[PDB]
Amino acid sequence: IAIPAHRGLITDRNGEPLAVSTPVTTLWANPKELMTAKERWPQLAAALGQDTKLFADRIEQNAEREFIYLVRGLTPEQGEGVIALKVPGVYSIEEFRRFYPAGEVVAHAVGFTDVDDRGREGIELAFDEWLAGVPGKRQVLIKDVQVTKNAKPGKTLALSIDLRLQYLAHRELRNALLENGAKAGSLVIMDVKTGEILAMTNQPTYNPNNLQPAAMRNRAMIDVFEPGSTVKPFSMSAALASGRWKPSDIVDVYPGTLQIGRYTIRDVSRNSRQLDLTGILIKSSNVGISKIAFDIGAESIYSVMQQVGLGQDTGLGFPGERVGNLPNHRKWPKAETATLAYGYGLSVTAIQLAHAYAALANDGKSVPLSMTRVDRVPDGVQVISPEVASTVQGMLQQVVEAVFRAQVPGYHAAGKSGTARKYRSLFAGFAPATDPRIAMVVVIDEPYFGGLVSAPVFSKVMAGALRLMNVPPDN
Ligand SMILES: *C(=O)N1C[C@H](NOS(=O)(=O)O)CC[C@H]1C#N
Repeated sequence: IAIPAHRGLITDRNGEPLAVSTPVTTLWANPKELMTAKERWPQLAAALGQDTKLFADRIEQNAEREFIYLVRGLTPEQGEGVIALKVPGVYSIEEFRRFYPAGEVVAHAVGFTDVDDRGREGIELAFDEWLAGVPGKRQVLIKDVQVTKNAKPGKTLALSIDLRLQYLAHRELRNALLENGAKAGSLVIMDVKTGEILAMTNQPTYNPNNLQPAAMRNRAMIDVFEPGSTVKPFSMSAALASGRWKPSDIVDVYPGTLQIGRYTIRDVSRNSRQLDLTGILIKSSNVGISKIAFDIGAESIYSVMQQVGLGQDTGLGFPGERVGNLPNHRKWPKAETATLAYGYGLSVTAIQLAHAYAALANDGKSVPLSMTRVDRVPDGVQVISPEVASTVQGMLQQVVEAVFRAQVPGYHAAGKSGTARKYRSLFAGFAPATDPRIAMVVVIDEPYFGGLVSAPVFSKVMAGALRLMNVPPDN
């Protein structure tokens, strides 16, 4: 007989409990021994809150089986009372069941265990080996003999998640969705200096202690979408790295449309003729980014997008995490060149978009993603040259200071809105601009598109998050 071990505590990064192994009592029975005390069954079935006929039928229909479960996960008290009845053939196992003290606030990130206390979703699965420990062994007849192997308890795990920032993102996402009539969305917050995921919240959500498939989707890691205008900063990074474009260089986007063979690119804001590179992001001109893309070639844009991880495996090993797709056409005709440049030529997740913005914010160095508390930060990879990244940072700062609704009072912030397709309203950005600390992606699944919807969410979550992290105001 196996001796189940104590499963490791999961906490947030500051030690708040997120998943707790609490001792329970499980009752199993040997049917044939139970068959010799049938007069005891009704009171046993009563004590278990079980129907007498259902109970009696399960014993008899599993007659020659010598092992069946009567009930699992009783309180130590409830289990004590049953065992006190001294019913022949009724035996107890001291087990552990998981309880989730933060419930729906962090459901998808934490995940949960199965009936056997084995990780089945989220962190519980991803880190199951760390958390599980090793069962002990117990030899029996009927008579109990020896504990021939001890259970070794699982190990504690502190997530990267900051429950304070997680609750703020949860509250603000839920309010943004209700205000917009939206039914689904996600919000990711990442530490750009450490790679840590500080908050990862989805809607709808569920209480893991108490089901609908929409509620179980860890959307930040599995909802894949074309990121649209939110990847124009990486097209611009390619343009600045090509050697052919200064930030003050000009593109004529008049009249806000561009015909490529048969398709017509149409800008959302068509009151522009000459725009500099910052102006192309401020106006979010698909025409401007296309014309720049034609000049530098799609290879250089693909290459930046690949390097910052869009459409690439995040490496987290999180279960069910999706990768999206960044097609490598090798040579791109005009239409595919433009389409990649303004973000409809690829598919990404919110985690990926946030990681990509984190590398941009961290002066072009990508720090590896982590879902667990990072005490020793691994060396990052320089994926965009520091000069280009710092230049794109400044451009994105001007985008916010002018999408005025994204301004973060007390701080210089940077970011870019977009409309995703699969429509979703998006904002990706980071703050403070002078020494970036956190990056954020907001995804709102729309039933009044784009920047007008997602930017106030960014503003409010960033305002709260920077203050929760005691970031000194830089404005
Ligand atoms: C980006 O995703 N774009 C370009 C344009 N402006 O985007 S925004 O939502 O105003 O910031 C319109 C939507 C989408 C396209 N095409």
